[PDB]
Amino acid sequence: DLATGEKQVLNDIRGRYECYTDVGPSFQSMKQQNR
Amino acid sequence: AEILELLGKTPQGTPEYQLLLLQYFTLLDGKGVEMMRDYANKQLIQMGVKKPETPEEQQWLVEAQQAKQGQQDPAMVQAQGVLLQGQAELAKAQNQT
Amino acid sequence: VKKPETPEEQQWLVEAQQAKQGQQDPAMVQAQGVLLQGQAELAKAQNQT
Repeated sequence: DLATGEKQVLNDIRGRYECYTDVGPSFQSMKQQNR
Repeated sequence: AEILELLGKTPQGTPEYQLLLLQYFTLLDGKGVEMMRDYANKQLIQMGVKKPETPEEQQWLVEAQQAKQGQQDPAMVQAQGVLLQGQAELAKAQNQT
Repeated sequence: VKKPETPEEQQWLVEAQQAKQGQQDPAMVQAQGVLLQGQAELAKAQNQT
């Protein structure tokens, strides 16, 4: 399913910055973003 | 951006639709854009362009293509019909003998 | 497209799809017709013998 359970406190992968920073309008919810 | 640059100046026939499909490829996030991207790549590869990235794009795509080419090849029988037209002549040979 | 979330989306949907593909496959008989065209030739063989 590609989603990891990761059962413990404070665990992750250091590869999380692959996302690059950008900005957009003010949107009230993800439902309303995609809408 | 350049996709949009060439969009709208393009004839509403096929070229607008291939560039359009290229837009359907480029999408960001959310289940809707992911599935529209899915059928996007689907038609791209089915039309002989995408050159798949091949994660699932064989079973859901390449195999569907091969199935439709198999549908494009019933026609041994269509090539049979013209022989029945041919050997009705051999019935005229039945008249001969 | 949807790739169902599948709570009820099999019985009310997937099964309806399977029903319409089953409707898409009557055509063994359509492939029969062209053989009757074929073996009328075998009636011409009846003329032969």
